[PDB]
Amino acid sequence: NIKSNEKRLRQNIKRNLNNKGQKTKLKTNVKNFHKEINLDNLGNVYSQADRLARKGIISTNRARRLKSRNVAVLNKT
Amino acid sequence: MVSFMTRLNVADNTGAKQVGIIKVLGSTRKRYAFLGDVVVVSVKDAIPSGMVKKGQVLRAVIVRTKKGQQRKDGTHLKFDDNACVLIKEDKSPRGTRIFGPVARELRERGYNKILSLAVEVV
Amino acid sequence: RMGRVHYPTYRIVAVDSRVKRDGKYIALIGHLNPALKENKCKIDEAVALEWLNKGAKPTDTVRSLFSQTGLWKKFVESKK
Amino acid sequence: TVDLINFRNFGIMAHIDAGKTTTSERILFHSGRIHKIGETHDGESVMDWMEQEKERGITITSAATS
Amino acid sequence: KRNQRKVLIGIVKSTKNAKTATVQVESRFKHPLYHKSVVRHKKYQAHNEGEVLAKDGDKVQIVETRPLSATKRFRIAKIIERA
RNA sequence: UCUGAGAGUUUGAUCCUGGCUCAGGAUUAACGCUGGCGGCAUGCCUAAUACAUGCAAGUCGAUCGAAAGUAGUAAUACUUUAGAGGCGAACGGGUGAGUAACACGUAUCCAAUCUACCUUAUAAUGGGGGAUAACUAGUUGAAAGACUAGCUAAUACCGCAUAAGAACUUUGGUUCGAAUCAAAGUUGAAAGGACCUGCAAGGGUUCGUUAUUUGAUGAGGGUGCGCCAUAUCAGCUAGUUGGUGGGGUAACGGCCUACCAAGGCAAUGACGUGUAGCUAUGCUGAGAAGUAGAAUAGCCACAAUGGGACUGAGACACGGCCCAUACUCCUACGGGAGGCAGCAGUAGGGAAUUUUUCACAAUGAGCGAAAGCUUGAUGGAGCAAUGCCGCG
Repeated sequence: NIKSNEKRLRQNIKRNLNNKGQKTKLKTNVKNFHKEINLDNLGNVYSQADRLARKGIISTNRARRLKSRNVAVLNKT
Repeated sequence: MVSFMTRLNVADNTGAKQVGIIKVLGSTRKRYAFLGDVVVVSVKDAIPSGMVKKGQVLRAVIVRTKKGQQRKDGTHLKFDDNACVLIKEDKSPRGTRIFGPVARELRERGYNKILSLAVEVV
Repeated sequence: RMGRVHYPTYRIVAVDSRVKRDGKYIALIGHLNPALKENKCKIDEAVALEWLNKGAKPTDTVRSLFSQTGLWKKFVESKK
Repeated sequence: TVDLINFRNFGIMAHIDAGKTTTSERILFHSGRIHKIGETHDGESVMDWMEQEKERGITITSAATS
Repeated sequence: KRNQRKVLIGIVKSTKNAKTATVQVESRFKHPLYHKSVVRHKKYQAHNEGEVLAKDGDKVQIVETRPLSATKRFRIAKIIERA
């Protein structure tokens, strides 16, 4: 068979568990954003998106687009 | 409790879909068939991928029935379908994947190749 | 080695990191007859400067014939 | 490998129904405990398998049992 | 930001949907077999960019850009006057 | 410089048109007849039929634990990696079945793109935290192994603080549906090796860390163009056509959803059937052109069959996963294991194609500072007159 593949197979499983944990953390944060809008939560979610685009977990372009949409909809004031 | 001249289904990969009993093996005028009783059957209709034709006389044991019978345990087991496992004058089939539920009150009468190939034994 | 069998030949080909041999290339440096070693070959002397301008580090084995040519003498100004 | 003093090549000859199947099969059962034969520790308590004389003799076609 | 633009001249065929028009073009080009220039025909759907009005019965120029939607990648550029 | 040879055939004889046949080459050609050799290239066009064994991908002990071992009283010098973590494993191979098209090839806009490792140069490398592989004990077992508890290392991972520059936003200057410019509302990065020097504390060499810009490389989208046959395939299609809102998306787009509106294409051959990997090219002809799509190359696409997903720059992945289908194999009958259209090779079919072969010597790719390692990539030899070529 192959040995390093199995090492790679189990290597990213824990990585994926952690990454999906933080992804659903971002998910519940943006859900709290969806419930009602404030400056503080928007800043927190932007701070988290900075880390997530910083890592390879989340594409930088997607984070930039989502933050642009969020600022666009909050600037209705 | 299998009626004479009655159709039934199959519970393994054989290309058979609807087969009908013709005669039951055993003593003269038994008139009823219990679990494990191999019978002579005839295919009513099936898809052409099977290794046998339709209508031609063939040989298969029965696996499922809603009636069942009281096994020695003291608690009765039932089903809702009548199915068969197709064999070749032995205790083994041609089929490679057995499907559906299979009982346990057949090991004493043989057919031990079925239980190992069964996905789950009931 | 290509060409006539039992007669080695090695064109100096262009590859950044991941171009398999005998395929697309950005520029042909020249030719080489690796049977009699004297660095007798025609080169542009500017295509290597083309690599030196934007990276894509050259293959580590063709380095000796360029040492005979002396590409460092025109390359040392890469970081000044 | 090692000295030949321990390595020993033997043989079994018997008339048919003088114990071809019995002697050969049961001796393999007694001795064949290693992956070269390994028959005993995979068939101790299994159902006894007395293959057809022709079939058993064609399936067990071999020249080395070490 | 000097962009290169592809401009095609055509005759408008119809206007069926709001701010969406079908324009027909016919091109006479050498047939590569019998040395006679054959006329090929193309139809193209476009939309109103927001500063000109492409109306039926006039010749227009159409220019390329990003796909706005399905089957449309082109904005109405300029209508050149009638006869 | 390039520019086309005839002959025969219906007839008592004799002429028009007209088919057929030969004189010319060319082949991945069998098989006769066979046959000395040198190079020279080639050697499933045929069942995308299923398949044993060895090879087809590893690498880092100068990132670490950790146990173990040669020499060591001891400290350990050294070994070696089952293991974590780092990189790569998607690149490299062969097949061409389904694909009739934006597949291909060309020109293209990417005012819709992204690309880790390189490129010029910039910004920093503060510390903190706790699991866990491995090891140990046990249940369960020949193995498979799972489930608990204890033991930790690390460039693994999760906060704190800190931001040059970046994103995000507002004002002020710009271009033939956009871009640049000063100011600021918001926000975030990490690590230690290896060595030298220095009593030290520091400092330096260099890998790497985290950030930035030039680039290029790579991938993807649209566009015009050209790129089979068929009328004994006449109408065909309804997220279909259009926009809006919202969503998804490296990214534009009915890509997707909600709301409605009603088309869209077509006799200038759509739609459907046979059929095809495409192209460059091979052969033939004086050419125009016609045949084929051998080796070789580029693009696309597949990978026992059909779907669904994660990984990382990058895959829906020959030998990464899950399920189903179909098949094979092992078994302790408890339960599992497996994917040659990788190399050889087998079985069958087939008139018709080889070695169950060798070196990683050079070069290519991956890892590494290096010793170098891995490589059926690569190169050799084996068989064959299969073809061009020399030569008894």
